[PDB]
Amino acid sequence: DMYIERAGDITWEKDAEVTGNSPRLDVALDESGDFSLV
Amino acid sequence: ETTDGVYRVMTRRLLGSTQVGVGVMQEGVFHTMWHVTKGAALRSGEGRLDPYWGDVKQDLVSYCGPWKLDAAWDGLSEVQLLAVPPGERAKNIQTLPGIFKTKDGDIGAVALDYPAGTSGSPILDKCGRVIGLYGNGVVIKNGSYVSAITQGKRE
Ligand SMILES: O=C(NCC1CCOCC1)[C@H](Nc1ccc2c(c1)CNC2)c1cc(Cl)cc2[nH]ncc12
Repeated sequence: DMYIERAGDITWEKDAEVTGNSPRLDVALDESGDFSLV
Repeated sequence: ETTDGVYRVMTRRLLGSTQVGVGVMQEGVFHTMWHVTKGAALRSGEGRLDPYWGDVKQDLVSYCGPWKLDAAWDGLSEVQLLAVPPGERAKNIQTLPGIFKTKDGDIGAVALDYPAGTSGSPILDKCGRVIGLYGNGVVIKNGSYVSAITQGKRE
């Protein structure tokens, strides 16, 4: 059986770790909800 | 517990207590990714959550009521992933999304590498609104994971 525990509030925190890139990818979504690169 | 906020999705079927995913409780409705729960009922303390809506292709599922998240990424602003990693405290990571160009239109993409058990973590806009859920995406050349910004439809 599965269960849930609270992890926190949903708010935007100022001065948070700013990391990550913005790639532009060509992808395909199949019938099983799976993405794959084109 | 029907309290608004982000939640951990846990299981006791595997070794010890394993985190399989994450979800959002808003307006008495629990939202997560289909691949996390497979549509199975959830336990919330003494209480229980039954599924209400789901779609394998959209990889989404809502519990106790219809999908409630209607905010969308504006295509310009930086967003924040509220990542809840297994065994770790919830953490806000600010990023500028990329794009998933598909045959049916474009959708935002967050390029943040996190363990599988973090699938279902909300992506937020500057007003603190949930614009989508992280955890359905693809692995690219350098082995880095790029998730889509998965959002459902609100009636
Ligand atoms: O988005 C994902 N991509 C993996 C493949 C899942 C199926 O083929 C294409 C990519 C992972 N979740 C997932 C697992 C099964 C299914 C779905 C999504 C939706 N369909 C079924 C995941 C999510 C996260 Cl947060 C960190 C991760 N690291 N490695 C994997 C992975």
